[PDB]
Amino acid sequence: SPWFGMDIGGTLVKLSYFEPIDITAEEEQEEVESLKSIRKYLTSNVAYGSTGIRDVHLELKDLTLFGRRGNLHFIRFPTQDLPTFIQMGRDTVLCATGGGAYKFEKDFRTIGNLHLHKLDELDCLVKGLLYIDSVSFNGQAECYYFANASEPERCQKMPFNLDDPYPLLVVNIGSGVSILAVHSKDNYKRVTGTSLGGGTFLGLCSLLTGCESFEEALEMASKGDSTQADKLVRDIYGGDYERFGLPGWAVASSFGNMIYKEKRESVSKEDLARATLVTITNNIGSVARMCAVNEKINRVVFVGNFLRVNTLSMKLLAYALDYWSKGQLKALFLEHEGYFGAVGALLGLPNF
Amino acid sequence: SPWFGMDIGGTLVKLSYFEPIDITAEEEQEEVESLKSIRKYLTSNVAYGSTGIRDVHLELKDLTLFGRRGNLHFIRFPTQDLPTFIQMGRDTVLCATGGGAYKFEKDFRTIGNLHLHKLDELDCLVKGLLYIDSVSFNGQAECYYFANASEPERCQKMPFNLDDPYPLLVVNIGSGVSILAVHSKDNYKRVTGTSLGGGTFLGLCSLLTGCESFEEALEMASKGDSTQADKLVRDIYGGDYERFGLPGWAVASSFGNMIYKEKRESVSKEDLARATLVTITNNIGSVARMCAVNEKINRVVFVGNFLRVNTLSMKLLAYALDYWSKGQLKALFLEHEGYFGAVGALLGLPNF
Ligand SMILES: Nc1ncnc2c1ncn2[C@@H]1O[C@H](COP(=O)(O)OP(=O)(O)NP(=O)(O)O)[C@@H](O)[C@H]1O
Ligand SMILES: Nc1ncnc2c1ncn2[C@@H]1O[C@H](COP(=O)(O)OP(=O)(O)NP(=O)(O)O)[C@@H](O)[C@H]1O
Ligand SMILES: CC(C)c1ncc(CC(=O)N2CCN(c3ccc(C#N)nn3)CC2)cc1F
Ligand SMILES: CC(C)c1ncc(CC(=O)N2CCN(c3ccc(C#N)nn3)CC2)cc1F
Ligand SMILES: [Mg+2]
Ligand SMILES: [Mg+2]
Repeated sequence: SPWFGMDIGGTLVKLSYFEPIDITAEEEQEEVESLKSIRKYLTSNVAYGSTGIRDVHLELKDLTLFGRRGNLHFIRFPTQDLPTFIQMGRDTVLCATGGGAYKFEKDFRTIGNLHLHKLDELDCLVKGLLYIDSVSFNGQAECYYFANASEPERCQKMPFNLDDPYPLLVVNIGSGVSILAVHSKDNYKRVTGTSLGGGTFLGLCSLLTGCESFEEALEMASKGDSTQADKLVRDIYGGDYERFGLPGWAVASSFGNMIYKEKRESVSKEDLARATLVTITNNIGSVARMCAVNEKINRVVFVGNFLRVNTLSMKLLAYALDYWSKGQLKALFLEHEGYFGAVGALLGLPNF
Repeated sequence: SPWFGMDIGGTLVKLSYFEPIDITAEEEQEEVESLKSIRKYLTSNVAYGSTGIRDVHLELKDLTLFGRRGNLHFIRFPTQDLPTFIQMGRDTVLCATGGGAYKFEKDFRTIGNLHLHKLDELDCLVKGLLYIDSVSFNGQAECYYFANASEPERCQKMPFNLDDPYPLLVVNIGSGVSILAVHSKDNYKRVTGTSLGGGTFLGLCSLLTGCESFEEALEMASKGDSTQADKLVRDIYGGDYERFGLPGWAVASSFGNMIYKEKRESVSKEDLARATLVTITNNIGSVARMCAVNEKINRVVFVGNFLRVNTLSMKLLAYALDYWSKGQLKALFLEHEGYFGAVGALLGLPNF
C-alpha cells in the first residue's frame, strides 16, 4: 500500500505522498505492477492531467518515516476534480481529513475494499505543522517572518525558530478562516473563525474583474491601486484622526469610494482586484489581532493556500499585524502552509 | 442664534436643531427676519432641496434644553451636498463633529463671523447617546432589543432599560465601524474598528448590482438568497461540522460559491445584494462579539445609519450575536441611532 495523506477542502484537495527510497532487491520483485505504475506516474510527472500539480520545491528528501527512508511529496488539485481522481483510482488505507472526508466518504468507498479513515481537520493541521517544523525543510527553517516589515527598503524574509512552539495562534486561511490556539501538542482549540477568507477574495474578484484564476486575480491586484476603491481616513478627516492614532492612510471603509457613480465608472479592474485583496487581508489580520489579545498569545502563524504565491498578502499581514499591535504581535509564515492537514492525516496511518 | 449640532461624516451630514416653543411676545418682535425665515423653512418642510430630509418620526417634543422648552428635530443630507448647505448659509456658533468638522473647517469659515467649534466624534457620540436615553423618546424607551431573536414566530422588538448603562460596548456602523467601550460618563475608549462597514455594503452592492441608492440595495437584498453566492459549512462537510459545533447553515466562505463560473452566471442581483448584506452584517457581529469578550462587556449596542430602515441587518445581528455567543451577549438598538454625534455636538454649546 502506498502511504498517502489527503485533506479534501472546500476548494483544493491536498495530498502528501511518501515515496520509499530504500526499496531492497527483494521488495522490488514483490511489488505489484499497479503499485509500480503509481509510484512511477507520481514521481516522473509534475503535472497530473489538466489540473493536478506536484509542488516539487516543497519535497522533503530522505525523510525517515515509519521506520523507512523516503521522499515526502506535496500534490494539489481542485476538489471539483475529485471525481476524476476517484475514477482513476477505480481503474489501500486512506487517511483523509477536511470536510470532504465526510462529504465524499461514500464516493471513496466505491473503490473496492478501500478503508477510509476520517480524521479531524484541525487535529491533522496541528499535528502536521508540528511535525514538519520538527523535521525541518531539508535542513532549513520551516518557519519564517518578514524582518523590518514596516520599511520596504529593509523588509526581508528571515527564518524563525519554533523549537518551543507553544503557545501559538494558528490562522488557517482556506475558503474561510479558522483561528486556533495551540497550548501544547495535545491541548489546542478552535477560538473562532470568519467567513471572509480566500474564497471571498477569489469569488468577489471574479465577479468584479472577470478573472478566471487565483493567479490572474493576484496578477491584477499587483497592478492596481486599492485607494481608488477604498475610502481612507484622510478622505473623511482631511488627514490623520489624531485623537485615536488613526493615520490618514488607514482604510476607513473598504470599497467606500464606490458609493459614487463617477468613481465606479473610473476604477480599473486591477484597482478592484487590489481592493479585494487588501479588504480580505486586513480583516484577517484584524481578527487575528483580536484573538491573539484575548488568548494572550503573541506569535501568530498564518497557513492555508490563500497565501500561496501571494507575497502581497503576506507582506501586508506582516506590516499590518506589527503596525496595529504596536509591535506586540509577530506575523509568522510556513513554507508548507497549505499541506499540514494532509501531512497530519498521513501521520495517523500507524493507528490503523 | 439658532441652536444646531452637526455631525459631518464621510457619507451623511446629521443635523440636530432645537426649535424653541416658548417664544414670548417680546422675543418674537426682537427676532430678525433671517432667523424667522430659517425656523419657518425648517419646521414647515420635511424635504429640503433635493437631498435633505427631516426624520419627523424622531422629533422629541417639548424638551427642556438650556433652560428653554422646544422641539428637537433630526435632519440629514449627503456630505456630497455640503457645498449647497454652505452656499445657502452664505445667502451663529456652530458646534460640529465628525471628520468633516476638520476637513471642511475652512469652508464653514466662508460664512462671515461664524464661529466653528470642532468636537470629537466619539466624545459627542457617547454624550448624545447618554442624553437621549436619559430624556426618553417622548416617554417611550430609546433602547430596544429583539426578544426571542432565534424564533421568527416569536421575534419582536421590545424595550430595554439603560438607566445604569455602564459598562456598554457601542458599535458605530457608519462608512466603516468604530467599536467603543463605555465604562462611565467620563471613562470611555475606542477599542478598535473595522473597514467593513456601511460603505462596503453600499459600494460593493452598487458594483455588483447597479443599484443607485441605499434603499434600493436593501430592496434587492430583501428579495435575494445569499446562499446562492455564499459557500456554507454543509457545502464543504455535507452537513454540520460537529466537532466544533458549526451548523451546516453557517457561512464558511462569503461569496465562496462565486469561484465557479457557472454559479456566477446563474446568481441574481438580488442574491448578490443579500450576500453583501449578510457578509458585512455577520462580520460586524463577529468583531463585536470578540471585542465584548475581551472587554468583559455583555451589552452591545449598535448605532450608525447602516441600520436605518434596515430591519434585516438588525434581526441578523440580534440572532447572530445571541447564537454565536451562546446567549451571553445581547444585541441592543437605539431609535435615534444615526444622530447621537449631532446631539452631543449641540450639547457642547454652553461651553462656548
Ligand atoms: N490553484 C488555486 N485554485 C484555487 N484557489 C487557490 C489556488 N491557489 C491558491 N488558492 C487560494 O487558496 C484558497 C484555498 O485554500 P485552502 O487552504 O486549500 O482551502 P480549503 O482547504 O480547500 N478550504 P476549507 O474547507 O475551508 O479549509 C482559495 O480560496 C484561494 O484564495
Ligand atoms: N440615505 C443614505 N445615503 C447613504 N447611505 C445611507 C443612507 N441611509 C443609510 N445609509 C447607510 O448608512 C451608512 C452611513 O452611516 P453614518 O452613520 O451616517 O456614517 P458617516 O457618519 O457618514 N461615516 P463616518 O465618517 O465613518 O462615521 C452608509 O454607509 C449606508 O450604509
Ligand atoms: C472614525 C471613522 C472615520 C473610522 N472608521 C473605521 C476605521 C477603520 C479602523 O478603525 N481600523 C483599525 C483596525 N484596522 C486593522 C487592520 C489590520 C490589522 C491587522 N493585522 N489590524 N487592524 C482596520 C482599520 C477608521 C476610521 F477613522
Ligand atoms: C472549518 C471550515 C470549513 C470553516 N471555516 C470558516 C467558518 C466560518 C466560522 O467559523 N464562523 C464562526 C464565526 N461566525 C460569526 C458570525 C456572526 C457572529 C456574530 N454576531 N459571530 N460569529 C462566522 C462563521 C466555518 C467553517 F466550518
Ligand atoms: Mg482546508
Ligand atoms: Mg459617523
